[PDB]
Amino acid sequence: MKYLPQQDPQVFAAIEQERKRQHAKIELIASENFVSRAVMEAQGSVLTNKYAEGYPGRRYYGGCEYVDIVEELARERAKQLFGAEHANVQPHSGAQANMAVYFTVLEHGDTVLGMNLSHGGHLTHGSPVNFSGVQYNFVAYGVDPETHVIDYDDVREKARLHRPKLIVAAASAYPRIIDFAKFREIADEVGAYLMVDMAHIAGLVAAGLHPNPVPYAHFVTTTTHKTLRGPRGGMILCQEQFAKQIDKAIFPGIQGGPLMHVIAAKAVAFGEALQDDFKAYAKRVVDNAKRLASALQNEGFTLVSGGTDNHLLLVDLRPQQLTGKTAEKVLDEVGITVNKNTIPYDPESPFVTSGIRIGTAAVTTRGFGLEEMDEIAAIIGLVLKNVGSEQALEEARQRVAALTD
Amino acid sequence: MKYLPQQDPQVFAAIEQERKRQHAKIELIASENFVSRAVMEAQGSVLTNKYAEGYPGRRYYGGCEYVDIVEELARERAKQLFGAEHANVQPHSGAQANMAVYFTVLEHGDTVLGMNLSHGGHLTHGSPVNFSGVQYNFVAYGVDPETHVIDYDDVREKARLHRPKLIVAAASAYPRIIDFAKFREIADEVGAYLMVDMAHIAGLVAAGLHPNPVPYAHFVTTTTHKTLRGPRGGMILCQEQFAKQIDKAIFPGIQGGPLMHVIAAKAVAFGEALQDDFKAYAKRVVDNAKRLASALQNEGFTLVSGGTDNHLLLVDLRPQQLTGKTAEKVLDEVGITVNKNTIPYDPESPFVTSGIRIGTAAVTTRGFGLEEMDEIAAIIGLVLKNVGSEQALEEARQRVAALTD
Ligand SMILES: *Cc1c(COP(=O)(O)O)cnc(C)c1O
Ligand SMILES: *Cc1c(COP(=O)(O)O)cnc(C)c1O
Repeated sequence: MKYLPQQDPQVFAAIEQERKRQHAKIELIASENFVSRAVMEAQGSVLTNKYAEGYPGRRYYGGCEYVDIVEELARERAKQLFGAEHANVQPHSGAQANMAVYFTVLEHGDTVLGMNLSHGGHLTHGSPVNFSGVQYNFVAYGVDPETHVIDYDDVREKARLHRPKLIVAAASAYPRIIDFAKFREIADEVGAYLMVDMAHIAGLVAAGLHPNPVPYAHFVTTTTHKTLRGPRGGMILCQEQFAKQIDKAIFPGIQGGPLMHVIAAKAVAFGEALQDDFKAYAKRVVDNAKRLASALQNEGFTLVSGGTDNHLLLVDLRPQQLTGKTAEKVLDEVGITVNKNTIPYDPESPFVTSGIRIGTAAVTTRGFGLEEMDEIAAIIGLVLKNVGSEQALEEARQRVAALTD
Repeated sequence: MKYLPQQDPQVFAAIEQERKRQHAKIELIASENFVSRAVMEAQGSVLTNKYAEGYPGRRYYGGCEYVDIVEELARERAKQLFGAEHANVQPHSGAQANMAVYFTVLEHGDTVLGMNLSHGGHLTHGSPVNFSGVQYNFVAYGVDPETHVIDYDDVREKARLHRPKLIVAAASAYPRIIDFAKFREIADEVGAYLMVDMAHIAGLVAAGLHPNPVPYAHFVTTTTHKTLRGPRGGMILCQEQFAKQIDKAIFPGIQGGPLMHVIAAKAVAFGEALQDDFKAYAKRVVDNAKRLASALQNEGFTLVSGGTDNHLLLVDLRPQQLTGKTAEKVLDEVGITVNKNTIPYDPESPFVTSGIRIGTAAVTTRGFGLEEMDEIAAIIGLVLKNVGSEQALEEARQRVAALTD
C-alpha cells in the first residue's frame, strides 16, 4: 500500500496484523476464503464515489454510462455462470439478498418454512432475534436423527400442515447435497414459492459439483463471498417473470445507492469463476473435504451425516466428551481456526454446542491438497485427544507452522 | 492498478473510463464527493476476507483481534468527531442505518412523522415504494410555501394530531439549517423518540458548521459518504441507553457479517475529518455554496428558500419556463452534472420536476474556490438561458473544459 501507511499508521498497523494473521493460521471456518488481488483492486477503485440508484440504462442520476457497463458485466457473467434468466447484483450482503426476496413475496406475518436453525438453517431463515423471525411466521423442517439428512417427508408434512407462502431450502451448515427437485415438488403441492439460499455452496454450483437450484427455484439468493470466492456482498437470481419485482424490492424497496466498486469486484470474481481453473479449484475443495472427513474418521472422530458431499463437515464431539466451545478454544491456541456449531438434536445450547464446523475452501485456495488434509486431521486428533497436555499443543503449533510456512 | 488490468480487461477499461469521467466533468450532484487514496486502499484490503459477526471483543468467530482494533478505531473516532456516547459503524448504507433504528423503536404499522418527500425528505422517510412506507404509517410535515423553511408549527400540529411514535428530522434536499432543539421540544411534547438523519450534512456537523443533532436526538443516522467524504456505508450514533438495542438491531437484527474493509475505510475517513484541514475544507464547501448561490441569483435564477446555509442549493426553474429534467439533460451535454429535483409545492411530478439540486462538496474537494463558483454560475446561466443554441452549448463545453483542465 502507498497512502494508507502515511495517512493512518494505526489503521495500517491493524490491517498488516490481519494480513499476516490470514497467512499464519490454518483457516477452517467454512464460510471463509481468500479473494484475488484483482477483486481487491476493483473494490479499492474510484467507483465508491458514484451514486447510481436504479439499474443500468434506467438510473436516477446522469454520468452512469461506465458503472452501467460494470453492472451489466456482473449480471451477464452471473447469468452465464448459473444459467439464470435474471440477476440482481446490488444486494449489499447475503442477508439483504434474502430480505429483498422476503419483501417481494411476503406480507407481514405470512408463514415461511425453512430448515431448522439447529440442523443447518441460517439466522435469516427465521431466527426470533432476526428480522425474518420477527416479521414472518417461520416453521421448520428437520434432518433425520440418525442419518442427519434432510427428511423430505418432514418437509412435505410441515408444508401441508402449515401451508407456507414460501419454502426456503439451503443452509449454512449442512454437509450433504440438497435435492432441489424434491423441494420444488413439495412447493408445487402446497402452492408455495421456493427460495434456495445457496450462499455456502455457490462456488460448487458454479463449477458443476453441486446440483444447480436455478431450474427448480423461483428465487435463488447467495453471497458473492464464500465458496464463490468473491467480494463480500449478495446477489439474487430469478426467472424473467419476477425480475421487475425483485429489482424493485432491492431498489427503491430495501436499499439506497448500490456499492458500484463492490459490484465491479463481483464481476471480476464471476469472470474468475467462469474460467477452467476455478472448476479445478472447486473440485479440489470437495476432494479435500472428502479426504479431510476420511482422515478425521481415521483419528476416531464422528462426523454428522457420516461424511460430506460438499466443502464442509461437522464433527460431533460427544464421543470425546468435548463441547464445540472447548474444541474451538484449544484449536485457536495452536493456530487452527474453526467455529463451534450445534449439531442435529444437540443436547447443548447454541452458545456451547457439541460440535465444530470445518470447511476446506480457504485452505484449498492457498494450495493445500490431500497430504495437507491428512496432516490437518492428524493435528486435530493430537490436540482434541490431549487437551490438557501443553506438550501436545506445542507440537501441534509446530506442525501448523510447518503447513503455513 | 496492477492485477486487474491483466485479469479483467473489460472491467478495467470501464473503471478507467469512470476514473477519467470523474476528472473531466464538473460534479454538482449534492450527494457526491471524492474519497482519498488512503480510504480506497483500506477498502481494497484483505479485510474483505474476514467474517466478524458480533462486535469487538464479543465476536461469534475467533481470529478477530485485529479487525476488532479497526472497528474500535472507527467507533472511538466517530465518538470524538460527533460527541456521541455510542456509535455503530456496521451499517452497510444510510438506508440500512435508518432501517435498524426503525427496527429498534417501531412495531409494524406504527406512526412515524417525517419531512414531506417533495420538500426535502428522503426515500427512506416514508416513500410508499420503500420499506419505510410499506412497514410503517408515515405522516409528513412541510416547509412554508413562500420561505421554503420548515414550518415548525406544522411539525408540532402533525405530531399532536397523529401522535407518532418516532419523529424523523433531516433531509436529502433542504438548503437551510435544521433546528434540532425545536424537533426535540416537539418530540418531548408528544412523547415521541427523535431520529435525525444527518447523511447530507454530516461533514458540516463534524466541522462545526451545522448545529450537531447528537445532544438533541435519541438516534442519529448517517451515510459515511457525502459531505463526510468517507467510503460508501452507514453509521448510527446514539446515547448509551440505546446502545445495546441499536447494536442488536444491526446484528443479529437486520444484517449478517459486516464489511470490515469498509469499516477500516470509515476509520480512515473519520481520522481525516478530525484533522484541522478537514474543517478548512468544510468551510470552503459552505462558503462556495453561498458564493455559487449568489452568483446564480446574479444570473437571474430563483433559489428555493432564497439561498443556502449549507452545501446545497435548489434552483426553481419556473421563471425560465424549464423543467428540472430539461435542465439536467442540457447541462449533461456540456459536462455539468446535476440532478432534477422537485421543489416545494412543485406543479410537476417527481420524474419531471421544476428544479435542479446543486451541491459544492465534490468541486470543493478538487480545489475549486470562489472564482470557480462564479464561472460555474455564469456557465449555467449561458446554457439554461440559451437551450436551443448549439453555439452557446459549445462555448459552455469549452468553459467547462477550462475549469477541469
Ligand atoms: C452467509 C449466509 C447468509 C448471509 O450473508 P451475509 O453476507 O453474512 O449477510 C445468508 N444465508 C446463508 C445460507 C449464508 O451462509
Ligand atoms: C443518502 C441518504 C440516505 C441513504 O443512503 P444510502 O447509502 O444511499 O442507502 C438516507 N438518508 C438521507 C437523508 C440521505 O441523504
